[PDB]
Amino acid sequence: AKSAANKLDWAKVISSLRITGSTATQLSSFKKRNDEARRQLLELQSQPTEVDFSHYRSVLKNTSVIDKIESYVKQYKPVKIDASKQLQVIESFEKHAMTNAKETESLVSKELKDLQSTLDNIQSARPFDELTVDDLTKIKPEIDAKVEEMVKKGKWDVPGYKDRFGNLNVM
Amino acid sequence: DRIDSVSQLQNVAETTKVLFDVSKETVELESEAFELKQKVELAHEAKAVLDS
Amino acid sequence: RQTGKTAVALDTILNQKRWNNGSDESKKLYCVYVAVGQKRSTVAQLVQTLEQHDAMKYSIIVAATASEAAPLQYLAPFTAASIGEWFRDNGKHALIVYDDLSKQAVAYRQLSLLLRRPPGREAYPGDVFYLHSRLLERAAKLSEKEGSGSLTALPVIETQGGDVSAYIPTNVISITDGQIFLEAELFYKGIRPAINVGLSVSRVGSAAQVKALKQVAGSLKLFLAQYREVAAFAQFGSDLDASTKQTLVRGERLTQLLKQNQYSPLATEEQVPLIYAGVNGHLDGIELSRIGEFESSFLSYLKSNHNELLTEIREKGELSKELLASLKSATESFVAT
Amino acid sequence: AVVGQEHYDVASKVQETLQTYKSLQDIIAILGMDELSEQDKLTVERARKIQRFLSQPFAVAEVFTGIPGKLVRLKDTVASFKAVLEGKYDNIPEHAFYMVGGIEDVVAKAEKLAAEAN
Ligand SMILES: Nc1ncnc2c1ncn2[C@@H]1O[C@H](COP(=O)(O)OP(=O)(O)O)[C@@H](O)[C@H]1O
Ligand SMILES: [Mg+2]
Repeated sequence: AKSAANKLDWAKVISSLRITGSTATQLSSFKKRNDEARRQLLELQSQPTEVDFSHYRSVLKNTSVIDKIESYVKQYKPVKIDASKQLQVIESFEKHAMTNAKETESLVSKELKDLQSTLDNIQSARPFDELTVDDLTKIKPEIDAKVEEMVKKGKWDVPGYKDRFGNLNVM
Repeated sequence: DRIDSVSQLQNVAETTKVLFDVSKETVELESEAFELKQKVELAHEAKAVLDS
Repeated sequence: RQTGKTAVALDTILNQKRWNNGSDESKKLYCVYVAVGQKRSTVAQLVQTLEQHDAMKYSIIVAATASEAAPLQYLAPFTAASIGEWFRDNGKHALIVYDDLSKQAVAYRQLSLLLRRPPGREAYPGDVFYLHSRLLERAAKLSEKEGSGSLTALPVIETQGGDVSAYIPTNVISITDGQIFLEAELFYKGIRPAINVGLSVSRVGSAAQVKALKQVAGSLKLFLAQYREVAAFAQFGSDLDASTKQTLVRGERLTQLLKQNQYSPLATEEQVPLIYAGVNGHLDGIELSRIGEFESSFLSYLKSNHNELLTEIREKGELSKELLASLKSATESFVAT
Repeated sequence: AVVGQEHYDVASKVQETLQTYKSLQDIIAILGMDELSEQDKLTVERARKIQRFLSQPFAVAEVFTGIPGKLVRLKDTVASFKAVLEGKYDNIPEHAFYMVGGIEDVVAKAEKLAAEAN
């Protein structure tokens, strides 16, 4: 029954080459591993937790104490009940995780839809040799703002302009 | 390349749902193991004392 | 001396608790220890150690103390052989470890040298070879007509300064169906079983081995030949090329893997994944010293949601192609982490 | 089980270094330290340091050593040899480990040799 849970956990781990740099996710992984290892060790080493009064008592002849310890064990059979205390704080962690997951997937879905729209537009709406400069100015007023700002400043240089564009300078 | 990178968030939430659930679930389900530990220790002490 | 002879005898002794606690008598293997020449304190250590690891119930201790008369030391292995023959003739399988037996040899030398019998070589009597051979030959695998019982012998020889080429050592080696050599050289070199793969040879390689461990992928079969090659081109030999570097790395990682802590019998269902990992994913180990913890982590990995593979290789015995693919996938997943 | 898995590991690594040293003695005499790689050279130097450190003055042998005897506690010596095995005292000359007790005595002798003698 446990195979599916850790199978999907390590499937997420195999997906986790990209979220590297996490602090306690791997720490929580070794915590789960240590706890389940202690589980199986205690369950394997646990001999039948009862005195075999039929034989393991009959071998002792002058006990005078087997009855006392057996009565003590029988009186202490309900050693303690399970601690099912966590019913809201764990729910709080889950509601935070649900909120994060839903906002994440909304962001992802809208981003992929946007980027297929982007590639579809770029495929057949790319005026490499016929783009209008007036169209470029109208699309983005930021380049206009930059141009007037640098014109009124007097610094006619445009830093990083000979890096990719040649000069063919006769000088 | 950004498209290829974002392709991998498509189904991470669905798996990490059960991941985050069962993580805390299994971490807190060791309460019965903790309750069994004291009973096992008592049994070990009983067997050792009658062996004595 | 003190190179792990009685130690490996003890791990062989203790590993049988996995099957002796069951019900299949055909897999139960009752144990008979021969403490001839050992001191009483060592025998007490032995019996308490067997008591702790739920092993005294199926083991038999025949103690011939050094303080006890030399005829008792001479006779105790024979009587323990008869005890094991009782199990062998009744359809049961018995493992008798003739631990020491060099103390029995010297005790019989004493017997002859005060019985007025003239000695042979290095004052040993004539029939130390006949004695050892007659005692050991009682250990055999009976046929189905005789009940299909078996009696397994694990004799010991205490060599003097690693002198394998001595009368008693080579004599007993000529009797036993192979020998297990341990020297202090590998013991201090790190090999904890101190298994000298060179002079340790078994007379039945393919047979008397788990099917999952014998050949399955082929490399597990010429494992011994690969170890001999690694010894033949060890660090003393010139590192020829990338192939030679890979072979040297493979050998070093493999001898790193073989080290096993005392009183830790590691079952075949867990041995097979480790031996397989010594052929694929072995070379990229992060430092040789870390393979010790890597082995424990790989066992833990095989325990978690891979116990299906462990029980499959434990029960079926053979490894299928899909099983090999699953083991390869698990090894790759672990080495990735 | 009896030792504690820490002193046991220290002893095991000491045996490792000493066994490697003895195995390489033959080619050390024939060829020398240069032929060994950096790991083998470091191992040989460390093993020489441990073997020198094994020397301990005895109170019943002061007339022979000329140095007062030292009684090193088990925890002291296991900690000292653990520190040596990690290479924390590789720069210290091997002669500083000669006729000393704990690692503090090793440091003291190294300082005396480096300052008063040199
Ligand atoms: N895994 C191991 N295998 C072999 N020897 C070990 C192991 N772990 C520790 N030892 C040490 O090696 C020694 C083995 O020597 P032993 O088998 O007693 O030979 P002998 O009985 O001839 O003295 C033991 O004293 C033990 O302290
Ligand atoms: Mg022994």
